Amino acid sequence: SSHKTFRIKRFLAKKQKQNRPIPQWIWMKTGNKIRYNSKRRHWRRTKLGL
Amino acid sequence: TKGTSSFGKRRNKTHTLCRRCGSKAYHLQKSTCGKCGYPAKRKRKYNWSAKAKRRNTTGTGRMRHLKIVYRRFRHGFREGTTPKPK
Amino acid sequence: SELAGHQTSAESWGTGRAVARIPRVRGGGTHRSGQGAFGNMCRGGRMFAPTKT
Amino acid sequence: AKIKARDLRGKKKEELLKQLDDLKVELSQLRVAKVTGGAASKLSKIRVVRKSIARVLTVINQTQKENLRKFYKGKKYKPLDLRPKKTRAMRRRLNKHEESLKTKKQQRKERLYPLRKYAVKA
Amino acid sequence: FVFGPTGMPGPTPSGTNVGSSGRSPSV
Amino acid sequence: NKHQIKQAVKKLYDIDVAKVNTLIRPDGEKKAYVRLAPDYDALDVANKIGII
Amino acid sequence: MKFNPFVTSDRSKNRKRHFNAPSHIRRKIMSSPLSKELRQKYNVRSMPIRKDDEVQVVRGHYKGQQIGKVVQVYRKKYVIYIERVQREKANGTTVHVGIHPSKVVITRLKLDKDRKKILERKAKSRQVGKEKGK
RNA sequence: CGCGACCUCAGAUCAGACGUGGCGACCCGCUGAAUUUAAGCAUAUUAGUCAGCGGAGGAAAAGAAACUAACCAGGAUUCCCUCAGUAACGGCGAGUGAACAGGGAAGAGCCCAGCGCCGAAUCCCCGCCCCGCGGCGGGGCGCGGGAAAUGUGGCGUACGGA
RNA sequence: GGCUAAAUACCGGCACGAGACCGAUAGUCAACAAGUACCGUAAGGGAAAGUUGAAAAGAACUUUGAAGAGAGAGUUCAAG
RNA sequence: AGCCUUGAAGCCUAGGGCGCGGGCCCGGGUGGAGCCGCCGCAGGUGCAGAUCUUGGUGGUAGUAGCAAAUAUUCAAACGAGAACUUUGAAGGCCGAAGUGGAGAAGGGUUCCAUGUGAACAGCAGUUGAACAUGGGUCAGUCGGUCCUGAGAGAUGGGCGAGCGCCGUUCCGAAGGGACGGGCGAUGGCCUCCGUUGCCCUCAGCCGAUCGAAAGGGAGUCGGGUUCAGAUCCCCGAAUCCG
RNA sequence: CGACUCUUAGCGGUGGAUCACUCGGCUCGUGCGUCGAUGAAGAACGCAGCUAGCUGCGAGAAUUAAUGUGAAUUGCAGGACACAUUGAUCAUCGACACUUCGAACGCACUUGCGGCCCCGGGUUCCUCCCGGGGCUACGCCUGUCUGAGCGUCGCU
Ligand SMILES: [Mg+2]
Ligand SMILES: [Mg+2]
Ligand SMILES: [Mg+2]
Ligand SMILES: [Mg+2]
Ligand SMILES: [Mg+2]
Ligand SMILES: [Mg+2]
Ligand SMILES: [Mg+2]
Ligand SMILES: [Mg+2]
Ligand SMILES: [Mg+2]
Ligand SMILES: [Mg+2]
Ligand SMILES: [Mg+2]
Ligand SMILES: [Mg+2]
Ligand SMILES: [Mg+2]
Ligand SMILES: [Mg+2]
Ligand SMILES: [Mg+2]
Ligand SMILES: [Mg+2]
Ligand SMILES: [Mg+2]
Ligand SMILES: [Mg+2]
Ligand SMILES: [Mg+2]
Ligand SMILES: [Mg+2]
Ligand SMILES: [Mg+2]
Ligand SMILES: [Mg+2]
Ligand SMILES: [Mg+2]
Ligand SMILES: [Mg+2]
Ligand SMILES: [Mg+2]
Ligand SMILES: [Mg+2]
Ligand SMILES: [Mg+2]
Ligand SMILES: [Mg+2]
Ligand SMILES: [Mg+2]
Ligand SMILES: [Mg+2]
Ligand SMILES: [Mg+2]
Ligand SMILES: [Mg+2]
Ligand SMILES: [Mg+2]
Ligand SMILES: [Mg+2]
Ligand SMILES: [Mg+2]
Ligand SMILES: [Mg+2]
Ligand SMILES: [Mg+2]
Ligand SMILES: [Mg+2]
Ligand SMILES: [Mg+2]
Ligand SMILES: [Mg+2]
Ligand SMILES: [Mg+2]
Ligand SMILES: [Mg+2]
Ligand SMILES: [Mg+2]
Ligand SMILES: [Mg+2]
Ligand SMILES: [Mg+2]
Ligand SMILES: [Mg+2]
Ligand SMILES: [Mg+2]
Ligand SMILES: [Mg+2]
Ligand SMILES: [Zn+2]
Repeated sequence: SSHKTFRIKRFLAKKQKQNRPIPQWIWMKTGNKIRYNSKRRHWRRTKLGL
Repeated sequence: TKGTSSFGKRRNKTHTLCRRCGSKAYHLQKSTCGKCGYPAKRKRKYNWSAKAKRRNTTGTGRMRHLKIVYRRFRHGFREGTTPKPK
Repeated sequence: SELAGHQTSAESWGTGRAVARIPRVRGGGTHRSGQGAFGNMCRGGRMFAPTKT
Repeated sequence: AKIKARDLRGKKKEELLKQLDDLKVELSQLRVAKVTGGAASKLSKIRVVRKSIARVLTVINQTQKENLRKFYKGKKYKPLDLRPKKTRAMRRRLNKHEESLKTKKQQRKERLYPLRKYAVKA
Repeated sequence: FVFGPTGMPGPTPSGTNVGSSGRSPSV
Repeated sequence: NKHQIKQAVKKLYDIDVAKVNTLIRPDGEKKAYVRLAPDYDALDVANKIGII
Repeated sequence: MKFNPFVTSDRSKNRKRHFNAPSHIRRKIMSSPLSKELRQKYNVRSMPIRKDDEVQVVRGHYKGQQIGKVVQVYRKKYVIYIERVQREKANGTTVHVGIHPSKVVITRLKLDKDRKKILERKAKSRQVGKEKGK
């Protein structure tokens, strides 16, 4: 809702920032195995629970 | 109408995040955490759930201070000294 | 280990649901839910007569 | 022109504060450069000026604590942070003097009947 | 110089359901 | 807070502040809308800071 | 045969401590034998490899009598890069080929105060052993 | 009425301390089932076990006989072997079930109250001086404060002691 | 009324050594960004997932196509 | 003194054979690094089944189907590509208890601009709430914040092996305040007033605390402004509280 | 004829068995056997030039100092007048530091309200405003101070 607590708005903001693709220079790192961000979240497909 | 139709009425949260254990198990009407038992001073812990005890025991977290103790112990918790300067 | 195969709360669905009566993993939302458990014929279960020290 | 802790050791508190102020002003300018199209050289300087800030603050904090320890050396009561840490259980032990104490009854017994050094012929 | 990968997770389904849409009773 | 923002802006850049408006962004950062006194030109000040 | 109870001969432990070795340990692991001339001159057998050393490749496709300067010690990948020990990519650009230090021989050493200290220490410990046997 | 002792009891962001929570494999104190076996089952068994609660330490607990014995006697506690699936318990069914002696691991013994004698000979804290000072102590000096005769300290405790 | 080391215990912790053990549906649930992703209001439940090559030398360039894709060419002992 | 980069295991084979059989040998191919015979030892040691476990794949099958709520058509544009996108024009529908304009709860960036057309949007797409790159939420006056409500909940006390529980004025020395007066101490625009310490005097509240974005609760309106914000920004005119 | 179908074989797919590898487990053994109001375990939010996760760290934030070491780190860039008694890096770790909640401590748990003392800036001695700093929880022991009682008394 628009009516929000500071603690909830701060939790949501951190979930916003984690929800990005990995930098593409991570790919060239020497021992890298990560291909993509496997922890991407979609606001419609899966819900935060809070 | 106990199935699909009733699932549309649920828009009131029972629990919220807990200030102690950070899990969304803080009952708002009872002011109690279903997970850690906050505001009880002692932590909620039972032996009928070994899996639950290993999800939040010492070691699973950051060990911010305990792991420096483990390092200090190996030198007898020496204090007030430094290696001899160059 | 004496825990291998047993660190789950699997329970048999019982007859009537068109599946074998092996105890099955509870809950949902993951590949593990509804799979066989415990028995020695199951992937991820407990072996027959676990070896003892 | 780099900041090394060895250089700052003898400097007075006022110089370090002034030296700290120059670094903090410099960092603020760099963070402006970070968003207004600064060169790669200016971006790389951010980490250098941050650790320079940490060095000065480290020397100010250390210089202060050494003087505080000298100030409180002969005092009976010291600030909790100047008392030895050890562990909580070690701070509650009987200290060296208390553990060595003995009753006069025990002292007399040890004087009169000391353990002897002997041997038994084969 | 690689920018091809993509991916998106979602809940894993579960088919623990029962129909039971009949009864005789025909004692 | 707004009082702290106002005093920092005055001392950092030696300008005068008429008022301050603040919001917290959806990414968690706080944005300050600092209005200068009518005798200061923000465009001139922005040049000194390096914004423009 | 090894008798030290506190040294592991476990294969998994010895490989894990090789591939997770810290930078200052990888330096020691990344050691090269000295030429016959250098070995005689200093009484040292091996030195850790260093940038600006001059080496001969004695194994692999690039082996030969050519002496090149060490241009990069890539301790993370456990290889060094050597002048002229290189190949071309598809787009024609030249790229260095990594050689393990154990497969080169140091013909000239990059000498500084610390290197002269390390050579001295190695030569002295050697003589102590020779007199011990003698 | 006032003043002053004591006693009992209060309030202090009074000076200086200490407890709380965690972990919990092992340890101590409680509380404590039912699946199960008995081819049924209620005593019994499961089992003083699971679960529950409290408290610790590097170990804990125990421990220097109100003991064992009945011998030509042994001699704190703990552990190992054996005693012994034994004596005993038990719808005397199912089942349960120790100890002493003997051989080893280890080995260590002590302290009060009391009864008495010593001029309270005892203790805590504050202030000053010397020493030390990241385990806050040693010595000296205060007609400094308090505790304590409703009993501190030294001698002494069943092997006797003065 | 009271104190007391040792021999004893130790699936937690710190640091180590070994094995007639298992070998990626095995062995810990977890060899990997695993108590993770995901499910549940919650107590809780809880996976899948190892391997290019000696070395990235990871296929420049030409050509058809909007592109994905192809045809040549090239690297490699091998892209069979 | 077995085999093996002059090619191990594994795998494939209308190749040649052996054995009653369990099986095994050799040839050829692929493969790329280890393996086997014999005497003994050991076992988590032999699958067709268990509505067996886990993973994979079939026929069914280009099949059921993509049929609730009246409806589309013409031209042009961009573009490789148009039944579905955009613009224009027609024909229709919702018909102010709306398919309109705004909120609460819930969501949490889905909002806005630009780009893509791999995957997804059960046809397609030049499009999307998808993906990618960047932006966007401004207050004394609008809410929270304060009050108490039903209720919840410490302390005193009681109970309790115990974690604790009951209880909310009940087994309580429950006031740390004040007009004023008297004794002092400090300061300053040192004149005399403040502040400050003590004493005197006076004193019911009688229950800590929490509890409502719909109850109580002072006070902001008009105009303009953005891609996305505005009773919040700017212009103008006000007002409450201290 | 030719489809279609069946069998076998080559080749190609789909699939991921097998085999070989193992920085992982499992089991046994050894030594040590250390948390916290000096604020633990745990949780939250932050911190990198480019950084989502893991990892590490705490506004000194992928770390400061010191000591050892002795020329790197590295995916790209850069080089602070970074670079050899002007010490890269890694390691060790004794100095310093260490945001919010949490036994969690001014009261509450919304980033809500305070109170006392000191300091700095507005102002202009006080006030008033803003900012900074230090305190302000429960129990409990020793002592201190201030008290209470038709408790026991003594002198008045
Ligand atoms: Mg939904
Ligand atoms: Mg409710
Ligand atoms: Mg298993
Ligand atoms: Mg005595
Ligand atoms: Mg005090
Ligand atoms: Mg029965
Ligand atoms: Mg039966
Ligand atoms: Mg029965
Ligand atoms: Mg019974
Ligand atoms: Mg019993
Ligand atoms: Mg139990
Ligand atoms: Mg407990
Ligand atoms: Mg405890
Ligand atoms: Mg301990
Ligand atoms: Mg006893
Ligand atoms: Mg004995
Ligand atoms: Mg017998
Ligand atoms: Mg029994
Ligand atoms: Mg005996
Ligand atoms: Mg013995
Ligand atoms: Mg006596
Ligand atoms: Mg006795
Ligand atoms: Mg005892
Ligand atoms: Mg696997
Ligand atoms: Mg597995
Ligand atoms: Mg598999
Ligand atoms: Mg296998
Ligand atoms: Mg698996
Ligand atoms: Mg494989
Ligand atoms: Mg091949
Ligand atoms: Mg065939
Ligand atoms: Mg190979
Ligand atoms: Mg086996
Ligand atoms: Mg099989
Ligand atoms: Mg089978
Ligand atoms: Mg059809
Ligand atoms: Mg609407
Ligand atoms: Mg609208
Ligand atoms: Mg489609
Ligand atoms: Mg949109
Ligand atoms: Mg209550
Ligand atoms: Mg309220
Ligand atoms: Mg309200
Ligand atoms: Mg206004
Ligand atoms: Mg980041
Ligand atoms: Mg350093
Ligand atoms: Mg260094
Ligand atoms: Mg509220
Ligand atoms: Zn909680």
